[PDB]
Amino acid sequence: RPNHTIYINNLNEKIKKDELKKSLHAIFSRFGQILDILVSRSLKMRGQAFVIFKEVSSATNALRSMQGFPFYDKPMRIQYAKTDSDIIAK
RNA sequence: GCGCGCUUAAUCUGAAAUCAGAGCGGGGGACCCAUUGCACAGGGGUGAAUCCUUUAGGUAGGGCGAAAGCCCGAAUCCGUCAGCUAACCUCGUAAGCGCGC
Ligand SMILES: Nc1ncnc2c1ncn2[C@@H]1O[C@@H]2COP(=O)(O)O[C@H]3[C@@H](O)[C@H](n4cnc5c(N)ncnc54)O[C@@H]3COP(=O)(O)O[C@H]2[C@H]1O
Ligand SMILES: Nc1ncnc2c1ncn2[C@@H]1O[C@@H]2COP(=O)(O)O[C@H]3[C@@H](O)[C@H](n4cnc5c(N)ncnc54)O[C@@H]3COP(=O)(O)O[C@H]2[C@H]1O
Ligand SMILES: [Mg+2]
Ligand SMILES: [Mg+2]
Ligand SMILES: [Mg+2]
Ligand SMILES: [Mg+2]
Ligand SMILES: [Mg+2]
Repeated sequence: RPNHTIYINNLNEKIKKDELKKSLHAIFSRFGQILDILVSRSLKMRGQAFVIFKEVSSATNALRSMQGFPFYDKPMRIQYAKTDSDIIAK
């Protein structure tokens, strides 16, 4: 179900948070203004990221356009976040 | 208090003691392997002490014992955090009882 925030998984877990967040911003900022990027390397949350766009249209185009993209030698897997981000609800 | 036996990683050596060694342990922590995970109590550690039913029984598991059998099946701590893991870093060495003089 379409959301302001997109959920990406199947990401290379060896890549550190700063570099990962930097690369994600680099790649997704062209689709529109990005509100934020949440990345965690914990055991449960590693290999995943949440990209929160200012506009939902950006999220949709980004998902449709970047689906399966070779990123750090692994094809990105992109779906929509199950729940709205704190930033949008507020 | 002391003698030797018990659980335990809980012992031994410095006149006594975490203040220090040795011994014996716990945790953190790469390559490789494993993990596909919906974020903003949870997760995890030591330990045999985990689990289902109406305060209780049973139970995975565990202790003593030559085997019969008798028991235990607690407590607690890190604080949103930890897989395996070599190097390297860090900590613990409390306590409760059974026999006899
Ligand atoms: N690690 C463990 N895992 C699971 N259960 C455990 C356990 N450690 C102990 N238990 C159980 O709980 C009781 C605790 O006894 P405790 O050691 O306080 O007191 C014990 C012990 O201090 C002493 N004792 C037992 N066996 C001994 C022996 N062979 N020699 C000298 N003393 C002994 O007499 C008491 C008799 O205890 P008993 O064996 O009937 O009962 C024990 C035991 O059955
Ligand atoms: N991987 C992990 N994930 C999440 N939390 C973790 C963890 N590892 C340890 N912890 C937590 O932090 C404390 C670790 O203390 P420490 O580093 O001194 O590591 C140990 C050790 O110094 C000592 N210890 C415990 N069991 C031991 C054993 N069997 N042998 C030797 N030392 C032991 O006491 C501490 C453990 O008990 P404490 O009550 O201090 O509680 C633990 C526990 O609550
Ligand atoms: Mg262990
Ligand atoms: Mg049994
Ligand atoms: Mg024994
Ligand atoms: Mg570890
Ligand atoms: Mg790790």
